Amino acid sequence: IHWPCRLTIGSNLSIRIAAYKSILQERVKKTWTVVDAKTLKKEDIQKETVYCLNDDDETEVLKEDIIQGFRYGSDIVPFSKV
Amino acid sequence: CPGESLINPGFKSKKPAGGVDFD
Amino acid sequence: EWLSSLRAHVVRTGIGRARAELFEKQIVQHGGQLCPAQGPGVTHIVVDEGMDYERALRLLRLPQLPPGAQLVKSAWLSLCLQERRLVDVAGFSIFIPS
Amino acid sequence: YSGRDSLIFLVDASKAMFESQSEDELTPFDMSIQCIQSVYISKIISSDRDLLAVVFYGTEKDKNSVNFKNIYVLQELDNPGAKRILELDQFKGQQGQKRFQDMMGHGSDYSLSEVLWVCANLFSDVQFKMSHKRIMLFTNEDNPHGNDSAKASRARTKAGDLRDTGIFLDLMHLKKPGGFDISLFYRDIISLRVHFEESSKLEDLLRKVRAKETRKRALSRLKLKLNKDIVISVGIYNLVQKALKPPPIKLYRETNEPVKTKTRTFNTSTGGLLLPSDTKRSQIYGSRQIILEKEETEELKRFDDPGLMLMGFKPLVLLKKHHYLRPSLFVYPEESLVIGSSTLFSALLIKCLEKEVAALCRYTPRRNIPPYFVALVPQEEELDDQKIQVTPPGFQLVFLPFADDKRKMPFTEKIMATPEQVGKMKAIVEKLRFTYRSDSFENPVLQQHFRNLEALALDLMEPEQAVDLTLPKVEAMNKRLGSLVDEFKELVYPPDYNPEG
Amino acid sequence: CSLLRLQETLSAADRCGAALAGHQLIRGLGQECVLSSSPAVLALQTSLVFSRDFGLLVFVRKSLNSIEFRECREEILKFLCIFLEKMGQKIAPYSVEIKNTCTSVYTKDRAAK
DNA sequence: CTAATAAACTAAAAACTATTATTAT
DNA sequence: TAATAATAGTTTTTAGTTTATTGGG
Repeated sequence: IHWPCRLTIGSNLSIRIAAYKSILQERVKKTWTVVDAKTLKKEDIQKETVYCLNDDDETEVLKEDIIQGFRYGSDIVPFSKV
Repeated sequence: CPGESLINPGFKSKKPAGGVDFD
Repeated sequence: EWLSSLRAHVVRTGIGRARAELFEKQIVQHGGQLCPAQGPGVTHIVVDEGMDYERALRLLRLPQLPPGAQLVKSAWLSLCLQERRLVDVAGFSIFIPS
Repeated sequence: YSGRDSLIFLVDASKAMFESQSEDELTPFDMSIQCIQSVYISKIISSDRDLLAVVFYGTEKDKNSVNFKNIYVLQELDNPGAKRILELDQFKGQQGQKRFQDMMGHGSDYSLSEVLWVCANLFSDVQFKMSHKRIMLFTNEDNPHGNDSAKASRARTKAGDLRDTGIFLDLMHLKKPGGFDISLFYRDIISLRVHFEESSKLEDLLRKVRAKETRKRALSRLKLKLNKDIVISVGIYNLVQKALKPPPIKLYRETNEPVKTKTRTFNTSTGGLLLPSDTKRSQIYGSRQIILEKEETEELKRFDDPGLMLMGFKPLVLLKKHHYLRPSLFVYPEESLVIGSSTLFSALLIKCLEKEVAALCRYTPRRNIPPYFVALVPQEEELDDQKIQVTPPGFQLVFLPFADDKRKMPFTEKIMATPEQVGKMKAIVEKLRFTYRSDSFENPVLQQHFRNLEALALDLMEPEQAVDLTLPKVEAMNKRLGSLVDEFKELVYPPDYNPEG
Repeated sequence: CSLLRLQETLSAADRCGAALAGHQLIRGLGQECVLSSSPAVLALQTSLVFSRDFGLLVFVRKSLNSIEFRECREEILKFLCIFLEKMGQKIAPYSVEIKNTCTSVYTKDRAAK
């Protein structure tokens, strides 16, 4: 695919352009999946991720009751996403 | 030492980003 | 429909939500109809591996264990799931202090 | 290497720093407070790994283990934190200095020897790998203890003691209506103009600095082989690394503690927990999918041991410079395992610079990784006006594409234009020429990320505006050119064709 | 003997932060270890209930992320190792509570470390 | 009538200390 | 009879997915 756009010079000068990726380190589209040693299918396999309050004796944490944060100074400041 | 970051030893001083100055 | 003889209860605590709903749909499909633990008619209680009797009591707000309800782990029911017929709860019963 | 760093800040408690010759001007106390907050936040952004402290003296109260009078520490040597920033912030302003004078003492006599002693003591109270010394001070008086010459003698004695114990100090000019007049008591007890003014290096402190400046660290310890047995100690570095936003720190809703992550796989039909051994790599090509395990997948990925084997020599002009794949790397000679490798490095760089030929070399960065072909681009050592290097010596690392990496392009022909137009925009570019410098273009988007971050951290009244430099000042160029753009439009474009569709 | 005073001080030595308190803790623990390392016939009996109360204290209080408590944790695990190796099988009453405390330590917030 | 893809995202491995068992007698 | 040599434990890149984000037909 290409990039159809417009060159910009100041405000009064512009040229429509179609940029193309000349050289790219191509990567295979296909990646290895995970299958059972016996079922040999992804259907039996069910990976999941668990979040729980490690401090308060592994108390389960809702996937919507979870917030990001950032280490500001010698501390992590609470901070949301939206 | 001149030319070095007074706030950071072992590192040079950095002049603020200026952008452009046409001739 | 070999599980239609099971009126058990599933606990969200200690059980993954996807795991919990998978167990729910599996037991409903095979005829097993769930009932509340604090209510009667509980054949088994689906809890995690490391559940404690008093911890379960304070989790479900039960002063005493429900009648006929066995504090069994998910391993036994999963087992019965792959070989399609029931197994005894031996090796899956959590001790109840008096 | 050099480990943690310590920066210590000293301000006398006296009414001189609470007052100014012009009340429009800041008080020395208030300007020092705002400057120290600025450098604190700059260090938090930049190199928060190090250690900082806050300590006062000359007050009506003292806080220190030594119990020296009027010597009041405020923050000990610790990595800076937002609570420290705010607890030093409320004392800024007129009301801040008023509440400071209220709850905190201000204006008394003391000794410089005792404050030096306690600051050295608290510096010693750190059990970290120290890197450098920085003990800042702030005073508008050059003779604070000339009343007692014995106090001056013991002060210079303790200064000699610190400089013997590998401690380094520094002095900041504060505004003096009579002139600060250095060398009256300094330039001999410490390690020019009398400086009625104060700005000597504070202006470098007030300007916002936002970076990470990764310390001196080797990218990889690598062993180079020429044919089969020539062993060379080489060290790979990078002069550039892509700067990224710090990762989000996932944490709880209410308590906001960082929740740990548990990841597991369990059966669907069985419902029971799966095992890592049961995991098998699978891909579906055609009708018959492929069953595989991971370990042999990286074994297939495993080709050769890490190392750089010389694949020959090619002049620098033969390679087409537009062929790049990655930020270029930079190698430096080493003498850690192999002794004398630097002699070889010098000889080869001299010979290749004489012969202006690159050195093609097969590249293997890490074990069980696919090898690659790189050419060695020599680099000289260039000094500045003060003979400080601006171009490091050694070798650049260029990356050559494979056949498949070159994407096919749609056919393009050669089209000629009038040389009149060529000279026209030659004049245009000559109108708007300048010289590129690498220290003037940052990512203002990351800067705005940080800006919002301190805005939320310190509850700043406004989200600090990112001073973007990527936007052109279109009005200036349009003013400079004006009637040349439409001249181009008439010369080249038909006078009925808009550039838009 | 003095181990009562020492346990009282250690229970009183974790009020503030001031990780020098942890240094006092580790030095102290060294002294109680060597004092009870070689009892004759008697001090072991008091040392058993001292271990009881100390395990209680480290379970209920030394249950946080402070490294001044972490170093105490490793040193007292080694210390209990050498006492139980010396004391043999005579700590049967404390076995199940030691197991509960040790399982808690594995499930402790130190699991991030 | 169905896409590379930029950014986000987690994973994985090296580098630099980093004391800590470890033989000799 | 009692030493010193391997030697893990934090940052920090970086590949490895993943995604949610367009117009393609």
